[PDB]
Amino acid sequence: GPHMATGQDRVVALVDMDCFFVQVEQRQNPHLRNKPCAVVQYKSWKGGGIIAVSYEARAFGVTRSMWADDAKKLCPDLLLAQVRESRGKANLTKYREASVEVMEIMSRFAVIERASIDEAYVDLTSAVQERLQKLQGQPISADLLPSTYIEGLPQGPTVQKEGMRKQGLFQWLDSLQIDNLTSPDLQLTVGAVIVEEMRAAIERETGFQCSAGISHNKVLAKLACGLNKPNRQTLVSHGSVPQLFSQMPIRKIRSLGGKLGASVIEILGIEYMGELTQFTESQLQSHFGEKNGSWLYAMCRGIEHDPVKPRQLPKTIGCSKNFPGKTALATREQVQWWLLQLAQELEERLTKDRNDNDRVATQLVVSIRVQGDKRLSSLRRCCALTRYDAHKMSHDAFTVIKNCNTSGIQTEWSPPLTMLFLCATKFSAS
DNA sequence: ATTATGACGCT
DNA sequence: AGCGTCATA
Ligand SMILES: [Mn+2]
Ligand SMILES: [Mn+2]
Ligand SMILES: [Mn+2]
Repeated sequence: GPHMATGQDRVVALVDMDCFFVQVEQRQNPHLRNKPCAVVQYKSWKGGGIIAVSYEARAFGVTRSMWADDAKKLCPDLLLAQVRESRGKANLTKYREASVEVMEIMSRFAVIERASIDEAYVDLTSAVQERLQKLQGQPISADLLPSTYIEGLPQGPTVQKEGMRKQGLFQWLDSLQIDNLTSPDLQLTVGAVIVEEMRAAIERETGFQCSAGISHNKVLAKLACGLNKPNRQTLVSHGSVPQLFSQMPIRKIRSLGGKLGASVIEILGIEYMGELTQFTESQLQSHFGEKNGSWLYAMCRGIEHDPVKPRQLPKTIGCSKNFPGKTALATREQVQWWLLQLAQELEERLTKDRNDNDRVATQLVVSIRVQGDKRLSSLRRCCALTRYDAHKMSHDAFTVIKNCNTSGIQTEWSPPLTMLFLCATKFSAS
């Protein structure tokens, strides 16, 4: 009873940009605003590959990983912005720099964990305590939560969407006990007030809209964030978890979207997150391992302890290119030319990183894929990264992969390379 | 012929 | 270390 950990110790948010690369291009080019629009990479092959889609375009059924030629069949007036190409390859610098804009604003409110190019977790526990003390037991007005959904509400004894949101929010605020500074529901609510402020700052200062989730841990915050995209935020309380999870496919939870999630479904013969509660911790550990089993046992009850790491910067800087079909690299000079291209982009990004962030990478990882291999990577080798010099790095990368060439004579490369990848790792302060 | 990333876990 | 898994625009 009094000793059941309920995982309500923290307030955690996840802020995720809406259709992020599209918004970056729409800010740059006002003609793309409020239009069905997508961002594409390359063009020659089937119109290019779509990697981001505006919500207007999603209404036509356009998705990521769709060829633009096919997207145009669903949406003839679809507008397209192309990813920059430099040194023969897609270059994502504009989006990385836009990401930094957003991450630096979020960092003014709390220490953040950069989780992708367009999202970060925030531990708001401390900030909530201070806002609460400042609050002096004054109720939280609905006006402080103008874009917030309370998951699970309204419920019990209007056909418009904004009307429903307000009803739910009213029920939530009506039930709150603002008298108790240690009340988790209150703490989440104040967390949501801060995230409204955060999201307003991001939009004011960048032009970019985002969504967010507020809960007691990262997995619930991430899940919450997606519930009312775009341009809205969602509070998932501890109490909302049983109903929420009772019809939530297991694959929707972060980390369960792949083989593990499929094995949970197959081995246990269940479909929804909530169904996990009927297994003992030892039962889950027996099937999925000690760590996974303990994680599942707590997660299906709404509990997770994974901390928000204080890391705002990526800990690796990498450059990669596929060489699909018959563009696969079959000669030495080809392989060497592309290693140089990759190395030159890597040097440029590394040098900028050193100046901005007072650190130096010390290890170079070289990865290739060979024709026939289903795996993402066929081979990964490391060597020392001692100088930010593209020609040295590309020469070194070649040295480490030299022996993968099975051809008798050295001018040819066989079997042809379908992927090159250079990654700088192991940063030290400088 | 989705591609270009990036983090974390296992052994 | 090198490989595998999972994730995101
Ligand atoms: Mn996003
Ligand atoms: Mn995201
Ligand atoms: Mn996405």
